[PDB]
Amino acid sequence: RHGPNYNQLLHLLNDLQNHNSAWPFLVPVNRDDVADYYDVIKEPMDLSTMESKLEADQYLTPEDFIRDAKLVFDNCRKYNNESTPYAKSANKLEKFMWQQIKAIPEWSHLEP
Repeated sequence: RHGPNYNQLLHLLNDLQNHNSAWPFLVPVNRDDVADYYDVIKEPMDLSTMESKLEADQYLTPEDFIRDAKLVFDNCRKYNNESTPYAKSANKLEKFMWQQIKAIPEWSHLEP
């Protein structure tokens, strides 16, 4: 049923969700708690939404998956100031994501 990249993409998403820096990114921001978030961030993304999209076969290539992961990290660095804790968390999680990708032989063509 799923395409050839599904197992490694689920492995990567599992790695992301289990990383110690991932907590701020596990679920969508709640507008009831952060009133201006969806005025600032036009294309929101989070790891639970990525999980649902992966299940629905929206990621055919690692490139499709990485584009959504980049939204997670870039949105966080747009909303939060440089050098603040959440910007640092986004930097740490993105760096970890790329360490994991570089370890997958079939994904050697990919680069940040």
